[PDB]
Amino acid sequence: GEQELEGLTDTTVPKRLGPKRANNIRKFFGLSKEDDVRDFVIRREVTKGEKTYTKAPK
RNA sequence: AUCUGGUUGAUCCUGCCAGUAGUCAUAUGCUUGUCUCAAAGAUUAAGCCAUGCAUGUCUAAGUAUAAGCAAUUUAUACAGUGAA
Repeated sequence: GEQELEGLTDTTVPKRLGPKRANNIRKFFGLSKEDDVRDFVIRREVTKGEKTYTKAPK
């Protein structure tokens, strides 16, 4: 409507997982046919102590 | 491959009732030191049941971004192990 809601209209929770199938990635970026996809994959970083690692899907 | 006691004052018979041994055949009574081997809720009620267990499973080789761990390092797709 017109007014705002304190917990329901203000925040934005981000999604948990990007795409995995190769054609299903090119849909998400709108890339063309002749483009390599394996340089266009979302990566997630995680660190315990001082070890910055990288999770990335197969 | 065997027989003995009992009918009459006495004797020969027909005849059955005691006796006598066996049982991987069950209980029961009094006793009971050793080695080996061992059945065991069938009979009566295929009656009733407290609690716990008895069916789950992975290799180099179907699916891992665990906000798992190991970090260890050639590896920017992923590659070690590995819950759900």
